[PDB]
Parts: sequence; structure tokens; C-alpha cells
Amino acid sequence: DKKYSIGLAIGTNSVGWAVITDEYKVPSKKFKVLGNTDRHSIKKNLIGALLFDSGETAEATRLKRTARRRYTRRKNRICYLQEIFSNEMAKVDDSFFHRLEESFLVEEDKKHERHPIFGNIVDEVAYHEKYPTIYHLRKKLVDSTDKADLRLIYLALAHMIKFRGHFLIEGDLNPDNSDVDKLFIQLVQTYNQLFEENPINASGVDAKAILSARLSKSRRLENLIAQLPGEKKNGLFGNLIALSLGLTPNFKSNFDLAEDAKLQLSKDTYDDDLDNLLAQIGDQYADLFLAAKNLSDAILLSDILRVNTEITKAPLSASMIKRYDEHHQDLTLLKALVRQQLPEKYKEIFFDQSKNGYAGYIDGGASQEEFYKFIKPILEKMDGTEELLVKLNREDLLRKQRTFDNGSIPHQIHLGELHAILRRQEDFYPFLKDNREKIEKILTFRIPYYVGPLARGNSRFAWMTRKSEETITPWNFEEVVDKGASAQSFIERMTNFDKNLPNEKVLPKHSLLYEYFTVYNELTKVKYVTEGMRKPAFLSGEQKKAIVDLLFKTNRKVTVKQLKEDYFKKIECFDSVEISGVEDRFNASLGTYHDLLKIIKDKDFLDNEENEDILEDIVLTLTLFEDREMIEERLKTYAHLFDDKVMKQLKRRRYTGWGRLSRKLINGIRDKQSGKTILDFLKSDGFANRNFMQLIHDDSLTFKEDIQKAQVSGQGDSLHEHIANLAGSPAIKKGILQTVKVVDELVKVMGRHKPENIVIEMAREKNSRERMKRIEEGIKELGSQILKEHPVENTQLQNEKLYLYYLQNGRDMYVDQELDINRLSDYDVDAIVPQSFLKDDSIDNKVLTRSDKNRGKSDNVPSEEVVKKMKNYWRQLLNAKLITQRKFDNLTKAERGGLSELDKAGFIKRQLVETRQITKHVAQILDSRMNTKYDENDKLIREVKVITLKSKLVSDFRKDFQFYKVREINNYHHAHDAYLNAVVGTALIKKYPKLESEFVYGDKATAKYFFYSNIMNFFKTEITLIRKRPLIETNGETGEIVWDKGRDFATVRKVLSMPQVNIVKKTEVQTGGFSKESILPKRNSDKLIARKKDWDPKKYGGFDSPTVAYSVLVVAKVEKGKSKKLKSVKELLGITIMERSSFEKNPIDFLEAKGYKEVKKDLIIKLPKYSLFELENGRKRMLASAGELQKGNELALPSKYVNFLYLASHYKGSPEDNEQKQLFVEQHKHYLDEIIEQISEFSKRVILADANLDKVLSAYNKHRDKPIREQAENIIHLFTLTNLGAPAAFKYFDTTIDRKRYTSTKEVLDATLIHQSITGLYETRIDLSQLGG
RNA sequence: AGAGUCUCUCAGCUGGUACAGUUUUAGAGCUAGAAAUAGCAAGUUAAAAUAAGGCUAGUCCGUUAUCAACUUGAAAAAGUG
DNA sequence: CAATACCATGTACTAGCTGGGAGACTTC
DNA sequence: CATGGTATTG
Ligand SMILES: [K+]
Ligand SMILES: [K+]
Ligand SMILES: [K+]
Ligand SMILES: [K+]
Ligand SMILES: [K+]
Ligand SMILES: [K+]
Ligand SMILES: [K+]
Ligand SMILES: [K+]
Ligand SMILES: [K+]
Ligand SMILES: [K+]
Ligand SMILES: [K+]
Ligand SMILES: [K+]
Ligand SMILES: [K+]
Ligand SMILES: [K+]
Ligand SMILES: [K+]
Ligand SMILES: [K+]
Ligand SMILES: [K+]
Ligand SMILES: [Mg+2]
Ligand SMILES: [Mg+2]
Repeated sequence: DKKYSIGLAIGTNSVGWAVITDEYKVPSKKFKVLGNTDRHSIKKNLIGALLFDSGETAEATRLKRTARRRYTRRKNRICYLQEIFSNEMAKVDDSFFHRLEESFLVEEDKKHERHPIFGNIVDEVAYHEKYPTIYHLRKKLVDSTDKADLRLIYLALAHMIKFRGHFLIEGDLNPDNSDVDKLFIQLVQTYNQLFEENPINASGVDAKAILSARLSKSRRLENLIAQLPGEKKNGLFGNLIALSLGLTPNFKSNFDLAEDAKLQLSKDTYDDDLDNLLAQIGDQYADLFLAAKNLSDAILLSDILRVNTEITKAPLSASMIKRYDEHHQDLTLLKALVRQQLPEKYKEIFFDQSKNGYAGYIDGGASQEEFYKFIKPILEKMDGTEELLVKLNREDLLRKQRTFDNGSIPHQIHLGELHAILRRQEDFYPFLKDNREKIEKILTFRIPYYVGPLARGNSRFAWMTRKSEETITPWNFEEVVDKGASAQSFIERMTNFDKNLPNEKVLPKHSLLYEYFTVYNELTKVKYVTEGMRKPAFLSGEQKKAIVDLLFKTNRKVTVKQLKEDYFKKIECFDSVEISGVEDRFNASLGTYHDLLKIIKDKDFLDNEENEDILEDIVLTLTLFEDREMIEERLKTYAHLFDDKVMKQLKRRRYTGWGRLSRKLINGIRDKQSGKTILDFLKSDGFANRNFMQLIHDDSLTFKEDIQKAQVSGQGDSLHEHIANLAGSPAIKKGILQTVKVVDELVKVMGRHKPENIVIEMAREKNSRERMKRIEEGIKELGSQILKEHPVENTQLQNEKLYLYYLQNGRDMYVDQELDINRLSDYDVDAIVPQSFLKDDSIDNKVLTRSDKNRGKSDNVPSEEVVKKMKNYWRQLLNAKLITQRKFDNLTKAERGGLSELDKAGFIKRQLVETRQITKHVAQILDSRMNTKYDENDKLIREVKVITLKSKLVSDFRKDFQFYKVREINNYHHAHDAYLNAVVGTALIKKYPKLESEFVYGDKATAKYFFYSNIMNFFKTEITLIRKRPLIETNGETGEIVWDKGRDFATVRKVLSMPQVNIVKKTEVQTGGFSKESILPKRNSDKLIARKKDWDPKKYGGFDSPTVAYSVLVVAKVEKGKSKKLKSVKELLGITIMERSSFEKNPIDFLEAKGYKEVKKDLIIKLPKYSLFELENGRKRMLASAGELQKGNELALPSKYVNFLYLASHYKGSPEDNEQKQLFVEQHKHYLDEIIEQISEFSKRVILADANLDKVLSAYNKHRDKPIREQAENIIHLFTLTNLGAPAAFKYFDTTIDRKRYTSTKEVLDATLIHQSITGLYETRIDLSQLGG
């Protein structure tokens, strides 16, 4: 009998809720209170907001999981090696591997001698004197022919296997394969071969030192080009060198090309970009473009190998030894220099670990970069440091061997030294000869990504299947693991099934049948009309077939121009024809047909339908698999059909991506009477030319019937599962589930009566590192030198104007002029589509220009004149990916007619009608839970209307009727937003029931522009642009009242003024990492936690700062003093995340191990983070941990102070209304003192931070002569003192007030504990003072 | 609304791999002093751990999601104002 | 104790699938 | 970043 509606505000950290009646009033009930206190009930307003910490994604958990596997597998590699060495090492040294295992232990805990390698000090000291680094020993074992100690052989091989290098380069690799000098001359060889008239004199050019110099790519290009007179860097030879150096040269101008041949070897799409370039100028230049790829491999290896390969087979280890020797020489020189010239600074540089000198660089925590910054002025100030300063700016001064840049090293280089050492010593140790390939396999073998974890039924992540049930090793992997089935399962466990045929897997996106389907589906809706024709006609089956054979099978893309001339003129003899159903060019194309035509060069083979299954199977293999060996294995059934050259070219062709329909749907099932498949109808369908949508929905065909029969709906998801499968951030998905739980409780509160309406609004939704990468790639592709002229860091790009300055290459976007980086404050940021139409404030709709006036007119998109002169410059930014296609399309829309009136109408509509898919899902979830009954026609009975609104409706409502929000005052605005949503939503559909189609879930341009722009005017009494409306607005047809402008605004004002709002902070057990990850040094402190069971932190260091999973109230006795007399206690024990499983398995045994005796087991209270306690005078506290509290109260500032703070701070309409607001501020200037008074009384009652409050009062009394706006702006900051939750720092003007913390939880042990339901309407209060023996 | 296609873009989820960093130990400090300390020499490398750990013992698993209280119940859940 | 201060693992490469948003062609 | 852990200093 009692009718009501529900308003909801779904956020990432909050769910606001409110209940309203017919009169837009919020009810209030007496709610029973449970527990052991005086209070049996409490009065609650039916409005509030649930607060919760953000839901986290799974990414961090995944990165730690895979890192965990890599540590386990890296250890296994060492275990494999030691198992091979086991028997023979036992003869040489029967405890060598035992000393390595216990190297970490202190001598007290060591069971063997403390020197690992040899077991005595004399041999150990001699080893280090001969091999100061591991790379000295590695080089010796590679070069020497003498028999070596088996322990030194193990150390070298283990070092290579434990740190084996990356796997980014496929195939084999030998140093001196790519000598820069010998690969540069080969480039000059093949260049002068193709250009006999224009040759290059490369004599006297030291190509080795110029290209391998540790300089920037462009500088080395300029250096080499400077050595070639009459040759410019943008010429052909310069573009080849630039391609070898890794730049992005554009070969268009070299070969007078129409297509832009922009090449970069680094991209995976290169070898196709070469063939596009090779198709235009021929294959004679393939020798040239291949000689450059070789030279690039030489220059890359020259970065790693800085040593002449003709003296050693260990160029990497020799290069590390080169680091060591120059480090030794330069350190000797630096010490001698500093001792003579600056003797007083010597102790600071070489002894003080706290400083970034050499001591802090070797012993302290100073990095190479910090060390260079500390010592660069010291070298500049002294004399004789010129060579050291050169090495510093090359980042080659006093280098270590284990460094951050060693990620460049490929595993083939470590393998080369490993293989060489095995070759040297297998002559002396027979077991090395028999295990040479095994040891090499330990280094080279990696688990394929398409195989995954090698589990045996206990991994929810694994999909691998085994050919035989036995332990998988690197040597039996091919025999035990079914790589074929595993790699197939890797994709097929992720790919969609056909929704129409749920048992049929979807075709590959690049399958020939799929592209035939996409072309014929688009082609069948084309229409044409000529002179003699009465009306436009479809294309017949013969015409479509002719268009496919003549155009689609001869051109990769088919434009409309080609359709008019190459078919309608050549075949139909039409001089003029109008085409509909396609613009500019056809979207679909037969790309795979042309890919295979170039590879196999047999057009008749591709056109013969008998080969359809073979070609579909080939593309499937090329799509399913990425490993070229597995691809070759699958294609070997067709080896008899193609030459070996074609089979090799077929292997290289790989496809990714899957379509959305299955082969059985496209060309499998047949219409019963016609006997035709879907594709058959697309090829020919009389004169109806039905397409895919029409065919599967036509009742005169059997396709629709077979689709319904094939549907198989399985087990239903739970609510949580269904929400987890929604497409959205895990953060917003947390709010969605909480929203459903809130509604369930609100319905139970109303006696299981369902509401009339549910109105929902859903808020709209490192980063600087991506911005630098977007500009680096952009400027490099652009070829600009703006980063050379103006360097920048990633953090600076967070400035909106500077980020736009670089994305625009330092130029005005509307004028062909360059901008001044030091004058960005004078320039303007302009919206491409005006913000009055499109509320988009992203970089994608913004532009940096000198003056926004130059955009043209301000009521539309940039003018045609700007487009005519800036289109070429914008397209360069687009190709440089400095602007998106959408940004380019909006910038150029005026040449396509600009913003039409329909576009403006849609823009206003999209400001008010929510169309996000995630909001429709939330509406569908609530709608399906509320409406479950069906009527006589078996159609759903919609008792509950689920309405979705956008935030702009209420925010406009708040500003138009002075119901302002100030988020920093308290959390009430989340609840107030929900209330206003219910009021505005219900009143909107009451006034206009026709709008239910646009706002309720379930199944002229100037007119709609006017209509949707004036839709919210029925709330207003007068409307300028200067009409007037009645005081009472009613529905036109029903006559029912929807809004009373003399009594309903007062109701809304009373609701927003109610001080009692149910703000509930969701209590949550803390999960995640055990503690801080930092491995601290040893110290005498019980805070340290052992990193391993037997690693006493007093000897070994460890962790501290553990996270408390939840606190536990313990009432027990503890032993006291030397006598151990039992003493009754009541205290909070924080159970850490690491301790949680032990505590929950047996709580009494866990507590007794902590010291507690006679634990009152039934009085143990689980207290998660944010547990609520009430003390005296309404003061509340929340549990931050076991030893710290948070603020637990809300400051219910009266509405008059909130509205004043909004208007005074300029948180705005007609000028006279602005002056009225300005007059109201100065008339009520005394509100500033009353606001401070409200803060002071609240703070003295519940905050209890005497020093901070006195500091606040002094700061306010200090700036009383400041402007009212500035005082009001800084009063907003003061509410951080009174905000709910963790104390935080804030500054009033220029005075900073650090947070006052609640560093003790003793007082809550005698306070009242409050258990709240999700809405806080149901409470259980426990007087904890009644506990304690 | 829904569906297929084209172009661009953003996010979610899974797998494979590398480089550092840190921690303890090893890399004989010397000399003058009873010591306190001073003067000087030296430094670049390595082993091992990298969530404690778990049983299911795999070259597997261990940081996401989900969680007021109470009554049942082993739990799964349901119920309670 | 209270006030105060300091601290917090990071980078790089790479193979996929799925979904959301924007504009456009065709449809139910 | 933010805020809970930790030590230091009175
Ligand atoms: K109602
Ligand atoms: K990754
Ligand atoms: K010992
Ligand atoms: K070099
Ligand atoms: K030159
Ligand atoms: K250091
Ligand atoms: K190191
Ligand atoms: K098109
Ligand atoms: K593939
Ligand atoms: K053959
Ligand atoms: K300006
Ligand atoms: K959690
Ligand atoms: K030492
Ligand atoms: K939990
Ligand atoms: K709760
Ligand atoms: K990706
Ligand atoms: K996409
Ligand atoms: Mg481990
Ligand atoms: Mg290390």
C-alpha cells in the first residue's frame, strides 16, 4: 500500500541511495537495535551512501605469479646442471655444491668451510687475484686450451645459465657474422651496382667507428653523411643508413613514389611494408634493402660487443673486462687527480657512503646516474679530467659489469661462450662431451607461451596436455608435451563460438570464405541508376560475380571510381551512373586472396572450388599457430602441391584475428526448399538481394528455424559471476554488485514491497610514461628535432598545454606557424567540436592554438579555410599517431558539410540519454531481478521501471535551483545525488510518459534540438529564451500532478538539510602482500621478519611493516614479570596476512603461542579494517589497524553554509543573477566566522587535535584581510581536518598543517562497537566495557 | 535497441622471457699506537633468497574477485528487525 | 606518552583472446 | 599517491 521509489548513484568508491515517496519526501523509520546496550531502537532517515576502497584489477597479482614461476624455473636450470656435474664433482670436491648452497649463512651457521670455491683462504684469494670478475674466468675458459678445475668450469657455465639473456632474436647468431666495416662496404657494393652513373667514393671512411659510436642515431647518420661529399642524409644511401641505424626513413622521394614507403626495421609489420615498396620499384632493389638489414644487425651487436672479434671467441666477456680495466685505470687517475687538486674532498668522495660519491656508488645506494650527477661538477672544476668528462657524457665512466643496460644481451651470445667452454673442456672430461647438447639445451630451452605452465591437474591457469605421463624436462619436452594440442587449446579456450550456432567455432578473420562472405554481403546491397532506368536496381547474380572476378580479384581495394569505369563503362557501356550503398571505396576486400596469389602464383588454383577445403585449412593453420616450425609441420600434408620456394613463403605468412560467424552458418546449412546456403543467397537472390540480417530473419526460409533449434543455453551464472563477466573496470564492477545488495536490503526494509521506479546514475571515469612514448614514437616517425631543441621529462607532460605543444610538433594547430614553448600561458586550448555540443575534455577533442579566434566561428567545427590550409599538416600528425583518426575527422568535418542540425540535435540528446553498455547491463540486472511475472500474452510485467540518467541532469538541476554540492565538506553529496536522481527521474517520466522509451529499460532536427534543450524547463517558473510557466505542472493526458513549484522545492531543501545521513564505510579484511617488500639489513628489533624459516633477522635482516588482515579482541591473561604471575588483560591483536591461515586453523593455539593464557574463546571478536566504535559525546572512531584509529564522524554543515561556500569560492548565468549571488555573499560575510565556529565546535567534540585546531584558528585570524573568494577557497581545505577517515595533511593559504594521528586503540576496548548492515539501517551495538575479567 | 562489415581507439584476462635492485656470506686490508684513533691502501665480482611457505609433489600452487552481526549448519547456505 | 619525520621494488620485451567507445556502409 | 609501520626525539 505504501508506494516509494529508489535513487542510486553508482561510483567507483561509493554507492549512494535514497528512498522517496509520492511527494518526493524521504521516509524515516524506527529500526530495532541489537546487542547489549540501553538502546533498543533508533530513528533512521532512508537515505545514505556506502563507501568502499577501490576494487583492484588482477594485473599486479599476475605479474607476481609469473615472476614466481621464473624464479622456480631459474632454480631448476641450476639444479639440472648440478645433477649433471654430480658424480664427477664428487671426485674433485665432495662438498663444493654444499658450500654454494650455504654461502648465505653466517660462519656460525655454516657446516662447511667459509670459502665457497676452494674451501681454503689461500686458494680463494688466489682465484680473485687472477679472476677479479666472473668474465675474466669466462674468457679464460673460452680461449685457453689447458685442462681446467671442474669447479671453475661449473661456475662459468652456471653463471651463463642463471643469467642467460633474452630471446628476442630468432635463429642463430655468430659474432663477426655482422662486421660493421664489412657490412657497410657490402652496402656500398650493392648500391654502386644499381647506380653505375651515380657511385659513392667510400675510401677513407671509417664506417666501423662512426656507426658503432655510442651516439644518437641521427648524429651518427650526420657523421657518416658528412664523410660522403655530394651525398645528403635524405638521399637514397642516407635513407638506407638511416634505416640501418633504426630510424624511420621515407623512401617515397628516393624512388618518385605515390605510396609513402615509410620503413622501420623495428616494427613487426616491416617485411610487408618492404614488399609494397618492392612491388613499385621492382626486385632489383631487394639486394639493397637486404644489405641494410644486415648492417642494422651489425650496429646493434656493436652496442653490446665493443671488442675486436679476431682476438677472442668471448667478445662479451672481453667487453666486460674492458669495462673493468678502464674502470681501474680511470679510478687510479681520478684518485690521483683529486688527491693533488682537491685533497679536502677526498674523504667525502671515496669513504662517505651517505654521499653520491664513489663510496656511495660502490657501497651506498647511489646509482650510476646519481654518481655521474654528483661527480660531473667535480670533474669540470679540476684540470686533466677532459677524457673522464668525455666518458661521463657517453655514459661510459667507471662502469660496473652487472648493470641495467645488460638487457640488450641476446642469449645467443651467452650460448656462444657456453658452447666454446664445453668444446674446450670436453676433451678432458668425458661427461661434458656426453652432456654438451644437454647443457646447451638448459640454456636455450624456454617454455613456449602457447604451452603455459607444465601442470598436472592443480593449476586453474594451465591448459597443457601431455603425450605421455612423465616428468617434463628441457630434453624430453618435444616428446612428452603435445605442443600441437597445447598450442591449439591456447587459442580455442579463448575464441568465441558462433552465437547463431553455439556449437560451431568461429572462422578465422582472414579465411577466404569469410572474406567472400563480407564482400558479397556488402555488394548485394549496392544499387545503381542510369538515364533510361526508371528506378535504381540491385546487382544481379551475374553482375556481382562479374564485379568480383574483374575488380575484387584484381585489386586489393575496389573504389567506386573503379566500379563506374572498370565495370559499368567497360562492360555495361554506361557513361554516367549513380551508385548507392557504398561511399568512396568498398569496406570489404579479398585481402587473403591477393596474399596467397602473390605466394603461390596460381590464380586458377585459387579459383578452383575443389581447393576450398585446402585453402581454408591453410589459413586456419596460419591463424591458429605462430611458431614457424609448427606451421611448417601442419602444412607438410600439402607439400606435394607447391614448390619448396612457395612452401617457404607460405610459412612466413601468418594471420591473427577471428571473425564472428562460423563456416557452418556462412556456407554450411541450407534452406530446405531452395537448397542454398547463406553465401549462395548473397551470390544470387533473384531481385530481392537479401543480406545476412534479412536471410536469418526471413520466415519464408529455414535459416531462422535452424538458428533457434541450435540454441543451447546452459547453466546460469550467479549474480557475482554475471557481474564479473561484464565488460568494465573491476572498480566499477565492485560498485555494481554493491548496488544490487543495497537494493535488496532497501526492499526488505519496505516490507518486501517493490518500488515504483529505480533511478540509477553511473559516474563517468604511469600515465605520464605513456605520454612520453606517444611523443617519442611520434617525433621519430615525424623526423622532427624538437626533443633535441627542447628536452622534457615524463612528469612535465601532465601539463595540458605542454603535452599539446609536443603532440603538435611545436606548431599552431589552426595556423601554419610555430609556437613558443616559453609562451604557453598566452596561448589557448580549444575544443574541436564545441563543448556546448560535445562534453569532451580529452586530448582527442582539444587543440593548442595561439588564439582560438583563428578557429573561425565558435558555434561549429573549425572553418573550411582552416581545413584547406592545415589538412596536410594534420595528416602528418595523424600518420605520426600524434592525433587520432577521430581527432582528424572532427578537425576536417567542415569540408564534409560541417556540423549538421541533426548532429547538434544528437549531441544534446546524448548529453541527457545514457547509452553506455555498462549502464544498460546494470539496468538489465535490476530489471530482471524486480520484474519476474508474465501476463496473458506471456510478455514481461514491468512493475518496476528502471530509469537511467546522466549526471548532467541533476548537476544542472543543482545549479539552476541552488542546491549546490561541495564534495570536500563531507560524504553526504553521494546520498544527496541519489535522492535528486530519484526526484528528477520520477518527475521527468511522470511529466512525459512518452520519454519512457528513451529512459526506461525494456522493449525536424530543429524540433528535437529545441525539445531536448528545453526538456528540463517544466521545473522552472520563468524561462528566458522570456516565457513563463504555471506554479503547478501536471501531466497533460492523465491530469496527475508531477511538480508543485511552491511546495516541492521546499521538500528537496528539507531533505538536503537533514543532518542524519547513513554514511557507511564498508569494513574489509585486508589482503595482498604480506608486508613491505624491501629487504632490510640486520638490526636488533622484533619488528623484523625472517625471509626464511631459519634466517634469524638479527643475523640476516628481513622484512618489517606487515599488513594486518584483521584485528582480534582478546580477553585473556598474560604472564607478568619474572614470576610469570597471571594478569587479566583486554587488548587488540593484529592478525597479519601471513599469520591469518595459522590463526584461523586453531585460534586458541595461535593465541597461546603469542603469550595469552585462559583465552575467553567466546569473547573473541573479529574486527576488520574500518570497524566502527562510538565513544563519548557522539565521537566515533574507525579501526585503521590494531594500533591506529581513523576519524569516524561526519560534519553535517548546515545547507546555508554549504551554499555560501559554493557561491563565495566560485566553485555562472546572467549578469544580474551573478550580481545577486555576489550581493548575497557580501551580505552574509559573517558566515565565515560561523563556519569556523561550526568547525571548531565539531573539532573540539570529536576530532581532538588541540595543536592543529589552534593552528587553524591562528591561520584564519591571520588572513582575515584576504579576499572573500580566497578565504572561502581555503576554508574548503579546512574540512580535511574534519573529514571522515584517515587523517591527512592540508594547508590553509601558505600555512601547512600536518596530520594528527590516533596512534592508540586502547580507548575503543571500552567503547561501543557498532556492526552495521550494508545500508547502516540495521545495527548491532556492543558495549565493550562489559568485557574484561 | 540488436546484428555483420570497415577505420581508429581504450580497457579486461591469460601465457612466455630478460635486466637490475636488495639482503647475508666470500673476495687475507696495511701501518703507527696499550687502546682511543690517525695515515694510507682497497672498491667493479660471486653464491644464495626474492613473498613465510603448501600438498596435490606438479619444472604445480601462494598478493584479483567476494566478506556487518546473530541463529541454525561441518560447511554450502538459508533465516532474523 | 606527543610531535615529528621518513619510508614504501623497478624496468624491459613479447604471444594471444575478449569486450567497451567513436565515425561510417548495410540490415532486423 | 596515500596512509599505515617504524624509529627518533623529546
Ligand atoms: K513513488
Ligand atoms: K606481461
Ligand atoms: K663453522
Ligand atoms: K660501441
Ligand atoms: K655530405
Ligand atoms: K650503489
Ligand atoms: K650487483
Ligand atoms: K567506405
Ligand atoms: K597466427
Ligand atoms: K613439391
Ligand atoms: K590565454
Ligand atoms: K580483497
Ligand atoms: K668482505
Ligand atoms: K576474504
Ligand atoms: K558492514
Ligand atoms: K596486447
Ligand atoms: K576492438
Ligand atoms: Mg620459492
Ligand atoms: Mg644480483
